[PDB]
Amino acid sequence: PTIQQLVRKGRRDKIAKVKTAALKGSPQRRGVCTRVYTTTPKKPNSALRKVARVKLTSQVEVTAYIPGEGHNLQEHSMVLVRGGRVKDLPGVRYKIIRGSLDTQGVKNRKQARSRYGAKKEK
Amino acid sequence: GSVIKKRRKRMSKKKHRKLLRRTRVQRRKLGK
Amino acid sequence: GKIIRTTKKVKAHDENGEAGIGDRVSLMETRPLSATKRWRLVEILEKA
Amino acid sequence: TMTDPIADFLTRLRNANSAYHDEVTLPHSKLKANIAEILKREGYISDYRTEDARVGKSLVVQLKYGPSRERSIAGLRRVSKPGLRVYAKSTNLPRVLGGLGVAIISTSSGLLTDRQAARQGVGGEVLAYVW
RNA sequence: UCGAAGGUGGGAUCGGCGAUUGGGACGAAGUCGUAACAAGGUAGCCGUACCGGAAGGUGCGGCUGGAUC
RNA sequence: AUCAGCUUGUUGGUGGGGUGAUGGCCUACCAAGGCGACGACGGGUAGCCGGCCUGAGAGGGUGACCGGCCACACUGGGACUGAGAUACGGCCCAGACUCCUACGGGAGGCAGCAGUGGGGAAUAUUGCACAAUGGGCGCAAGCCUGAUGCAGCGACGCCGCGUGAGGGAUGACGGCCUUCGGGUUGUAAACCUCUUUCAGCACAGACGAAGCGCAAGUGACGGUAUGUGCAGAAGAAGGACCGGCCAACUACGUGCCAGCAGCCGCGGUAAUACGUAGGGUCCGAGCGUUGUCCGGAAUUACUGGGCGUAAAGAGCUCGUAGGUGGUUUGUCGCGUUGUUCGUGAAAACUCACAGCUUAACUGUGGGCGUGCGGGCGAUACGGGCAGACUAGAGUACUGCAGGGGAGACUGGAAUUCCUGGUGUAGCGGUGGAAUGCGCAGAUAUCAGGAGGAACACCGGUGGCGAAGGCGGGUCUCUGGGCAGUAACUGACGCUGAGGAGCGAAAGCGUGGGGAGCGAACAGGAUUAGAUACCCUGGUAGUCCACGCCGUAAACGGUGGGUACUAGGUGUGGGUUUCCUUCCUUGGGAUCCGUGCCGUAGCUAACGCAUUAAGUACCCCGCCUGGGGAGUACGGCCGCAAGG
Repeated sequence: PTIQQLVRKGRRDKIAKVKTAALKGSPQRRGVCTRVYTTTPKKPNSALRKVARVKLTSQVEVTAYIPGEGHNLQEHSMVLVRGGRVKDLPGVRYKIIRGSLDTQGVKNRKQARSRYGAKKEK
Repeated sequence: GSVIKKRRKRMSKKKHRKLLRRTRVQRRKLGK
Repeated sequence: GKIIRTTKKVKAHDENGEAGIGDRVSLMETRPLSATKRWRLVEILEKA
Repeated sequence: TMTDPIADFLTRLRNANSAYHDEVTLPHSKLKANIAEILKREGYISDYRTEDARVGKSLVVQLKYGPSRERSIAGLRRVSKPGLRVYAKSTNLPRVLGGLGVAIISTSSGLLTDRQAARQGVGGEVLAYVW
């Protein structure tokens, strides 16, 4: 535009959408697992993804994905959720950390253990 | 251009005008 | 980077009520005379 | 209406150049005559002169080409235009083509080249770039 | 005299819930039709008005981002 | 601004009061002022800065440590003492809370240093000492100092070092592949020498103290850093990744299951992509994951973007504030520019030097501190003041073309209806029919009459209008444009946020009018069904007067003003020169419109191309992935529809 049009109005930058709004500026956030269930992915994929409806201390109800081979999560479980988006399930934007609070590390795991909360067997 | 764009716009406008016609008396009752 | 022209309002003291509306005058900055009054009329410079 | 006689001068010169013309006729101005003199001194135009026209004077600039018709001036642009005006210090003078061009600058001493202004240590308004 | 806290009164403003109710987005598999794209079998679309289970139909004015002459 | 008005000690004056001091700081009287579309008055949020992170820079994010200023001390209000008070460890009052009471009354304020509970993903010891620096009191010794100097806990960050070095086979096993030959781990391991870094065990032991003291003493750190010895490699390695982006492959198990994943995407009997093994690559006391900010993003484009068809020119004009401005003379020195002086704390950054065994770290000395103010110089450009000019703009005189607009009267063809002759059994309609109209006299053919609407031929890419739009004839009233002369004014120009006016058709109100056509509504036909296309009827409407609404593919999907950049050829309006036959588009010259083709130039392409989408200057409007949505909420307008 004209330099006078720029003087009168100026440049207003675009707005930056908030990412992971339920964490409220925190890396991790604790919650109680209100429900555990399984759901089916989109068109070209086929599995039983393990998800959990949890209630964070932000007083926000969210869905989190449970990674690994297996888990022992039921209702009323202290879980620690963190960021992370899996493309396969459109609704989920959070993942439950394996190896903290009531969430156990996967069993018989011996590669990339840290990301799955497994101790180094001696 | 392409008439698909005008087609989408016309369908949305048509649905909204139909909805407005369907709820005339109720809207007059509430607004008054 | 453009040059911008802007205007300001000043309240000044003249004892004898000489200068009228539309005149061109010189002003000098003094102690607070009242609430929002800090300038004095040195001498009227151009009539109108 | 006419808002920028200097930019009109530059663009008439440019358009006449790109079509391989030899003479350019212009309304006369003192600043236009000074620009034309600075251009002639730097070997960008063949010559320039003034004539009496029917109302005011007129300025005629004779362009210069090479042996195989190579245009002498490669580019003309207006920097400080009405609206946004450009002023430069004596220690931030611009460089055109890394120094191979000429930047006309109006200072209080008169109309100078960027190297002339840098040597004389003055600054002013950057009228145009010619190269 | 001024004066914090308190009492009484009518408004202003910003939010949560709400029986019932409208539209929107997405879903492995459902029912009804065939509206647009080739002159899509009545050219399509724009503003407006009426009508119809639904896409939609018709009147008035406009456009070519319409095929053949 | 989905907050346009705000203020009544409010703006000024006077006489008093008050203060350390000016002042509506306060009071009595008088005048009616003061602020605001450069955003007053409202709502939300936030301690400010030197600096820090990122970035080529401009810019964006930020205010942790260290330093400066401000504000506060359980919440609200108030004053006393002094030179000095938000008076954290002061006072008074009113609240909420905690504790004692003999019931009459009393006592408290860790957002000081430690510490507890709670919240949380998460942040430390109920340590030593005034030895040094700083402070208060005192003549002095001296006393006080959770300021400060140190210490402990936390890989929380930056830096440095160690878990060993030499030689050792055409290179032991074992694991894993194998093409069943063999290869990788791999000089790696085992083996013979070596030195001990740091820890371990002993001995000595600081600087910080030209200190303090008028008494012979004086170090918290500390028996610490550090040196000299003691036998010994003796006590010391894990984390990610291996489809491609990107350093690095094979076997086995699972088969759309279990599962992976930043993008595209891998798994259904050969997976280098899932999981486990051998191998490899990148880092190494760290390695990965999540969150936040910047970059890449020229993706808000000042540097540094756009609007024919990709998102983007308001439907069109007039005009307010504002932005911008033709040639020329003198002056000011506001913008601009030069020089000099003051300031820009320290720390931080950069350059150089120096110090701790190096480093991180520290000190010293320059620069940086990109700005502001004071004095002095310049006057090209922009601007102010005072003049001048006619080339822009407007007016004047004479001619030109036109469906430009408003009112009134008026003409003919044709359709329908009515009245009357002739006349008979059909007419109408369709791909074919049937509803329908007739035989109670239709259609058809003549004569007379009533009424309403649109104006054949001229008539086209031809004229006029800002757009929307405008042609039967005549009369009256009225707006704009063009050319010629150049007598007149002398820059009076351009654009225009908001605002106002005009604005096809449909639609709305009141009152008329109603031939034809025809939404809705009835039948008939087609069809699997036909709320349609086709056929027969047919109300609102179309029409007139006066007002509303304010939208269109309101399109050239192309805002307005100005200057310049090869040409060829149709057409509308007007002036002039040469042949003149003196008629004819006789030819040329020039001004203003309207089409086609075409270079140079531009564009992703199509295409534009002197009527630009080329080359440049001024001003406005608009754009920032597709949907949700031009929708909801709030507001304004309208009778309503709705905008």
